[PDB]
This record gives sequence, structure tokens and C-alpha cells, in this order.
Amino acid sequence: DSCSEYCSNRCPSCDGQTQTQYTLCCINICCP
Repeated sequence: DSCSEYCSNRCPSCDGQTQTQYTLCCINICCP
């Protein structure tokens, strides 16, 4: 979690969401 699926950095603030919102958070906010 914390964007481990998509990123080398970590953003736990993306946790706790439904799937598309999680993915958006990770790829556009955590590690664009």
C-alpha cells in the first residue's frame, strides 16, 4: 500500500480509497 503498486516512493495519504481514486492519487500525486 502507500502506492507500492505503482511508485518507488511512498504516500500513505492515498490509502483508504476505492480503486480508481487510489490509482489516481498514486500516479498523479504520489509519483507523476
